[PDB]
Amino acid sequence: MEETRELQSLAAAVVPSAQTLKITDFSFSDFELSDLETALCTIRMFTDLNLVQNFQMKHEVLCRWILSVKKNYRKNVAYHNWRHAFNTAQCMFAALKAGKIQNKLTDLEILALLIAALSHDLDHRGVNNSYIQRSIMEHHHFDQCLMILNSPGNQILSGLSIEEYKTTLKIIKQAILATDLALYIKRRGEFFELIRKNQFNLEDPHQKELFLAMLMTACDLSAITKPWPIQQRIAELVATEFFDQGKNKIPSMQVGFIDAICLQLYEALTHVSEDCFPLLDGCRKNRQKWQALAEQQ
Ligand SMILES: CCCOc1ccc(S(=O)(=O)N2CCN(C)CC2)cc1-c1nc(CC)cc(=O)[nH]1
Ligand SMILES: [Mg+2]
Ligand SMILES: [Zn+2]
Repeated sequence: MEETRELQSLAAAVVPSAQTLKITDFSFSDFELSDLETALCTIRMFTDLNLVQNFQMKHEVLCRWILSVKKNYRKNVAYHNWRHAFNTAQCMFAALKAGKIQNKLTDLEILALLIAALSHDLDHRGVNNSYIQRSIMEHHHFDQCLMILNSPGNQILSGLSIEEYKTTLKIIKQAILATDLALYIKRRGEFFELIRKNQFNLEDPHQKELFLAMLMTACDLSAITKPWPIQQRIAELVATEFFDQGKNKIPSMQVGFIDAICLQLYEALTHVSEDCFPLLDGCRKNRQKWQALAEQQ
């Protein structure tokens, strides 16, 4: 099988440093990377967050798990595919390291966030696809996540005690549920209102959970923070999924997306951690770019 070959190659490969793979950079891009290379980057993410160590992950199991996750995204979907999931996780890794968020979280929270980031859009069929089995989409994504986590040879949480496991699974679930933008809109007010008054405190369980939710959305949307040539390309992908699947209004829509959803979030995040500023800076630069295009109609 192509996949048995794929596992062997992945399992046998040496994993380059985080620095070599550029995964610490907020401006990271995956366009030039093969599927195998994104798999290596993902291993390095688990490794340098001390997750392989602290939770006793077997190499071939983590490899198998990454390949299962990748396989359960749909290639024919223009934007919501493995590369979007991979990028979300990279942004999580970057925010944890470069953004210095790692120190504010527990190991179990970090484990959950990385798994959630990678898993949060599993089996997405594209924005214009919706079926009736009756945050519905997000429950399906989590279901896929759980299914892969319980599959033979893919159990990367096997090293956790049952108590750690249940705690981790619940964090993973809330984190994936949080990627529902309706949910983010409903909850962000509290977050912003809290930051506004310097009342925001991570030691409070309820606020911790709120922050994990906000962090998920920030990574999820982080293409909007990329260098202009990259953002332009990603916008092209989402435009294809939005309209093609299955006056140019796009620049105006992007400005509206940035204003309504993106700016305040990245603003809020930089307050929590000044080192996350490149996300806010990048988002502001893209607004300027899209706005100018919008002004030319
Ligand atoms: C680039 C072509 C247009 O893209 C958009 C148009 C409108 C809006 S929106 O804020 O008004 N709105 C629409 C209804 N919802 C689903 C919630 C959001 C968002 C985007 C957009 N989304 C993403 C994330 C998938 C990335 C991105 O770059 N742009
Ligand atoms: Mg989603
Ligand atoms: Zn997403």
